[PDB]
Amino acid sequence: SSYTAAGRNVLRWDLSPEQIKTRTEQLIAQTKQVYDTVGTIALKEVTYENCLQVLADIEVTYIVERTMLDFPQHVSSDREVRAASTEADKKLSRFDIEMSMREDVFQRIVHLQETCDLEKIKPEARRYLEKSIKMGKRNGLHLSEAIRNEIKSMKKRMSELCIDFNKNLNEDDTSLVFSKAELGALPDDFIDSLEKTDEDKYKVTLKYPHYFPVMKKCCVPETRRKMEMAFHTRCKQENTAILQQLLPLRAQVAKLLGYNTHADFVLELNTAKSTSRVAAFLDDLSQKLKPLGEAEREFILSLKKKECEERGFEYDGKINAWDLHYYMTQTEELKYSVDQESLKEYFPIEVVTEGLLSIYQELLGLSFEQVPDAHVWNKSVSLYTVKDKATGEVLGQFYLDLYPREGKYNHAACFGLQPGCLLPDGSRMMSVAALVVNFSQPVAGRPSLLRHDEVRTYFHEFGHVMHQICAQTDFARFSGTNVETDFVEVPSQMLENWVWDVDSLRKLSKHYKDGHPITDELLEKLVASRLVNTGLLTLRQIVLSKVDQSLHTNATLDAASEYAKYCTEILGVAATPGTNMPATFGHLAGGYDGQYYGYLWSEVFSMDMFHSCFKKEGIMNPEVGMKYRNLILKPGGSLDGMDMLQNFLQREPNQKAFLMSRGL
Ligand SMILES: C[C@H](NC(=O)N[C@H]1[C@H]2C[C@@H]3C[C@@H](C[C@H]1C3)C2)C(=O)N1CC[C@H](c2ccccc2Cl)N1c1ccccc1F
Ligand SMILES: [Zn+2]
Repeated sequence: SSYTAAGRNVLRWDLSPEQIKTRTEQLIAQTKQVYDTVGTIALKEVTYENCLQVLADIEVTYIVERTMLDFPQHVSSDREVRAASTEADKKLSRFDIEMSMREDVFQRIVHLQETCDLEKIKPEARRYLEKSIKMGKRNGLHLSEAIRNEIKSMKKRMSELCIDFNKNLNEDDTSLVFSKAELGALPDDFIDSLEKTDEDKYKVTLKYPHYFPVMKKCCVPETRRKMEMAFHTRCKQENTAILQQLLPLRAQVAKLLGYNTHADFVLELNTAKSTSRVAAFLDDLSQKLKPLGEAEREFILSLKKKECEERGFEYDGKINAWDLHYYMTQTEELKYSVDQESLKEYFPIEVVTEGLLSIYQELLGLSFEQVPDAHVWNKSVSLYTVKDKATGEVLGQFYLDLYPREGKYNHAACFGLQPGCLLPDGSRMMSVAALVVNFSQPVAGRPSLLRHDEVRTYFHEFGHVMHQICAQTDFARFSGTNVETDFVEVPSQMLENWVWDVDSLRKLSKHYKDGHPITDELLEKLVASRLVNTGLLTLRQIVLSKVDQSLHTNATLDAASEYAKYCTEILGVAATPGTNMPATFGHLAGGYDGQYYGYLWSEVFSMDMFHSCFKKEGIMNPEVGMKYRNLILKPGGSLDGMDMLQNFLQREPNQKAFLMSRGL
């Protein structure tokens, strides 16, 4: 029955470190047997059934069992359990590298593609075939046993380099000391939170919750100059030496695999296809954003002439790198004047939850229902069952993990826990997602309360949840959010547009003391502040995108001298002499190198689908809402991103609604 939820979630969240250890050993041994069975099938004897189907069946089985093993490390309250889960994940990733080089299994399905008729199977089954083979050729399984052994060795070193790149940055404990006057305009809240030293000064570390208040609030420009120099010289000379190995290594592995650059290797699985497509996209957007950034630099500079005159400071006549977050925060509090704290009194969390669940149910045609006596990894976690309003089909379930505790993931995320694919016995699996965020912890005084940028995160992360749950595919590889990486953030960013709508904000806002709405003047101050500092904030995302694209196109360039080049040519705010920002850029050694363009790439598509389709036909209209559910969310990764796009807009998308978003 695809019309109940009973029996369909049996994920266990109370596993002991011993249970995790042994389930990990048993899953590796059992999955290996299937690979082993396939790889010794005579080529005369292979079928769709005994190669491609047994591979898909073990892939679903692998994914679900893995979730019980690698997810406790992110949400559990027992440290011994989070540690078994971290070790399981390491041991299971060791197993995946091993499986990625199984040429015996790769040879069996190349043969199947060679013989069997491609037009007597399902289009998605054809896709599972073609992309499993493309997978093995992107690992070089079709190549000789000699460069493969060398490619294997080269990749194990990239792994070491990437580990050490971030381990360096995380083991850093660089601090400056300051006085109460050298920390001007910073709140008593922030300064009471700081340690004091033996010469009775205030210790400010270089970590994110210390660095960013100071750069945004401190009225002493020399304190800002010192903190920015320290911030962008973190692991300066040792992470430069890692990039000098890692980036040419990516160029070399890619050329062995038949790709010109590492960026080309990455982009093949993306909707932007090529490096020149990305390059022109990024270049023709800075030419677009140029006079808007010329206007913003002009205004910020005049704020600085004003300020230095009043405070008794010298005026150099530039916006330095340690001056930008300061006067952008002034711009936010001078032009647009939204108190982001008297506004947070209007968003209590019972109300935001209830009216976010209201919007999506009405828009997509769904029915959410909380599970009573629910198995959970924590007491504070809820469970909802998701139905289709018309049929009563149970599509899936989402957990809501809202509040911060020790051991918990401290970023916002949607974890897919179960794929909405087919099961080996012909049946359908229920989708299971987890919304994991850290909204401000409830204290016995008032209700827990949300800032507007927290409502924006709630909404962003719930469209991932709906993408995961509404998706229905035949194979687990295409299930849920498993689309292109420059497309994963379209269903998320598109629904952020709702928290910038007047009518919709009223469904979320209710003062926690009576229940009188936000007034009209405040609601209008709000949605007018959508494009504060847009130019200089968007030009700085392009700088980082041009940087990520450059180091994976020409690996013979100084990373710091490229960052300097883009900072002055695109941003208009110069990189500081002596700094090395790319040596602190954790994305280059995170999993998404060559992929930074894809968050501006994805905004254009969601701006098009919102302005040309939703804003036009009514943004709560359940006919655009069902067409969005069916032609974007439902097919998952079983169709291409630009095809799902054109089935909806009924045309190739353009940047017009994106330029009209920013106001150009
Ligand atoms: C890196 C690894 N690559 C291959 O296994 N490549 C083979 C070789 C190269 C091509 C062709 C053939 C199948 C696949 C793709 C051999 C991989 O993707 N793994 C590791 C086991 C699991 C899996 C993948 C595919 C089918 C079944 C399973 Cl259990 N899968 C996996 C791991 C973590 C999460 C989700 C997953 F799905
Ligand atoms: Zn996201």
